Amino acid sequence: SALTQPASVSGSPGQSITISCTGNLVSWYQQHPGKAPKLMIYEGSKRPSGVSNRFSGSKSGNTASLTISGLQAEDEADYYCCSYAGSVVFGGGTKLTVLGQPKGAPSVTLFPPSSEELQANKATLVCLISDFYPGAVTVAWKADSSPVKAGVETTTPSKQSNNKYAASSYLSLTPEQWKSHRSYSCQVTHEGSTVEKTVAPT
Amino acid sequence: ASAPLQLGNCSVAGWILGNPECELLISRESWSYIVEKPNPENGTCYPGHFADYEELREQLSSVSSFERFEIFPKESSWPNHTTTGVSASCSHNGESSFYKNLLWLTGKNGLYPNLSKSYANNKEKEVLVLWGVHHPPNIGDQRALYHTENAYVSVVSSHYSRKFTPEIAKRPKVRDQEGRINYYWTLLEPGDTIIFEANGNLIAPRYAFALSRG
Amino acid sequence: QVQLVQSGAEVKKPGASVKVSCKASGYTFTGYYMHWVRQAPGQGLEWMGWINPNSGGTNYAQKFQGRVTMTRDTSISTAYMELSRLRSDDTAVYYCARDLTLMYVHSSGWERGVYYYYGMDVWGQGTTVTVSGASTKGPSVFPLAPSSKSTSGGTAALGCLVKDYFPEPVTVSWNSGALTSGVHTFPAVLQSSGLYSLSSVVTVPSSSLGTQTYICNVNHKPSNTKVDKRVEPKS
Ligand SMILES: *[C@@H]1O[C@H](CO)[C@@H](O[C@@H]2O[C@H](CO)[C@@H](O[C@@H]3O[C@H](CO)[C@@H](O)[C@H](O)[C@@H]3O)[C@H](O)[C@H]2NC(C)=O)[C@H](O)[C@H]1NC(C)=O
Ligand SMILES: *[C@@H]1O[C@H](CO)[C@@H](O[C@@H]2O[C@H](CO)[C@@H](O)[C@H](O)[C@H]2NC(C)=O)[C@H](O)[C@H]1NC(C)=O
Ligand SMILES: *[C@@H]1O[C@H](CO)[C@@H](O[C@@H]2O[C@H](CO)[C@@H](O)[C@H](O)[C@H]2NC(C)=O)[C@H](O)[C@H]1NC(C)=O
Repeated sequence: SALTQPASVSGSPGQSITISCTGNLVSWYQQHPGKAPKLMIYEGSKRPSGVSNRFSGSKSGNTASLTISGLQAEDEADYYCCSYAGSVVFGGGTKLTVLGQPKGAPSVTLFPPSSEELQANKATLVCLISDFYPGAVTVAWKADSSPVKAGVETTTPSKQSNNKYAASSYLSLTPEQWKSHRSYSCQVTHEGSTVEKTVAPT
Repeated sequence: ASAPLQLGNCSVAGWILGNPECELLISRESWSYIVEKPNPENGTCYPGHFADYEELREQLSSVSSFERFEIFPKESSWPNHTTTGVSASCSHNGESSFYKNLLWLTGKNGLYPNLSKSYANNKEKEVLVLWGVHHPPNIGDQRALYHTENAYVSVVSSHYSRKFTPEIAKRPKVRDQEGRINYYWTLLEPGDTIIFEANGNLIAPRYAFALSRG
Repeated sequence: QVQLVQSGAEVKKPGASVKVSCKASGYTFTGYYMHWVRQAPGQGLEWMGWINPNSGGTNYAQKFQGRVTMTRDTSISTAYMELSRLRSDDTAVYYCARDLTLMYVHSSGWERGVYYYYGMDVWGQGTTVTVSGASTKGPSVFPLAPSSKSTSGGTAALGCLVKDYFPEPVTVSWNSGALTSGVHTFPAVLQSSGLYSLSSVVTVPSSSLGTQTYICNVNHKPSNTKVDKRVEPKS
């Protein structure tokens, strides 16, 4: 029992976007960062009083859709679908970017554990990600071909003076796991393309 | 071969409106006269005036044919209104309920669109139609339920005509209610038509009664 | 002006409990169900449950049943959510939100008589609840050496790792303020342990790696820890 939304969508001002929700009494919420959510659509396609008719909802098969016509920068926000089957279930959310700059790929710097840290009997890998736009990114850590889930800490993207985004991801390891592998990799997916950096016990 | 209609603890009003404590075991079709207590416990469970009450008891007193039928069906008459309204003052087995033969219409999706509903008696018998007019105790309730402060209910038949303008009034609490529903009825001769128009405050007919006074 | 006004920010220790309040104005409190929804930093919304303020009946989300208590006081139009046995990953913003369906008009004795969830149309401003068991602790500081895999077009990135401190903030300077160009000090990360870490990275000409000294100066005033860390190419 869960609804699946795309992680991100982007459009230029004046265009129309559609956000989907795969699973007709779906409701849709808009959330600007740090503010309370706002109900945009309920019962699939009705608008609460005072909500713009640029927002509309539709269904098709097992997919509900929110369409925004005539995009304006104020439409940049996170969008959540919502449904109910005896329990209220939110979709995972879609970050919608209204493009104000060219789409920029992240710069990634990956650092190995220092000499000092390893002789304190610890090991941290540091992946630094900067200057990407839109501010939606996914980080994957590979220990030598294979995924690594335990020990990862990743910040949410943050807006810099550039008005692009930066993030960092840390992988904690024991000195033994660090040296027992050929290499470790930081894998940064942004708009479907990947930047990967790799360090080795070298 | 006609026995009296025994109403138990119920009044004619409670029985004919369908007070949820007033369903008889064997629903009878003809009867000689009505038996009811001097002060029946169960009548108008939502407080209010039952218009021309002794006259209705007279007219229902001898009956050779009696058939309940859904004059305005619940699941098709009111697509744009909320029909499910119940009341704690009309409880049954500890749960809020309502008159079986009426429907409390309220807003839907934040709106109470103007309604107009007609019924033509093709039963080849007289048809007894009952309805009510709600008087909320304050204007906030009027707006929440009906989305208008200028409510009208108009009922027109070929032999009865009345336009109700229900106004707000805070009456003494009776079965926990400060508001009121006033109850009305009319006997539809064959071929006659009744029209309900309202923008709020209508407790609409759901079931009516085709009857022969034999 | 229908409005939900929530209680203020809360700071709790793990194992504690927190009770958030949500006061309704501009409509009749008992007329609508009240939901609670939380949102952890950078995460999505997640339903916690609802209360029916007319009856006091509740429905809790699977994730929180056994741990969450929702109550109300109708005489003051206020809903409450108590969440006990708090963990750091209960740090979140907590929202009360009104169900959009009019269910009761109690002064008229009207009840909808049937409930279905169609959405939440009025929301509180949210309450920040931070859960932390960490004690003040100064950073360990480790150099992030420039390598040939961190050199670019005559420029190289080097830095300092500031690890395991609490609380925020730390301040990082390079060469005691004399180096500011190419400095990028990233926002800190909150580890599961409750301690912070961050990184500061400076881009420098590769040509000065053998001549110029690079030292990051880290200050964490709540612990009065001051570290000066020299960062050199890896020999
Ligand atoms: C059907 O008829 C019965 C019998 O009269 C109704 O039940 C009775 O309701 C009366 C109110 O009219 C109750 O009296 C009051 O009760 C309160 C407690 O809530 C008490 O504090 C007051 O002093 C007052 O006496 C009475 O207890 C109750 N009797 C029984 C046996 O239940 C019932 O409400 C009627 N239902 C409908 C739908 O008309
Ligand atoms: C019909 O009316 C009789 C009264 O004539 C009700 O009986 C009363 O019930 C109450 C509640 O238990 C008692 O306190 C009274 O003493 C009873 N009176 C008598 C005379 O028995 C009876 O409950 C009513 N029936 C229904 C179904 O409500
Ligand atoms: C219930 O509401 C719908 C929508 O408001 C009504 O259908 C509209 O009727 C008008 C006039 O005939 C048309 O111009 C609209 O295009 C209709 N809307 C839709 C969505 O079809 C409908 O008539 C109402 N039903 C009743 C019984 O009043």
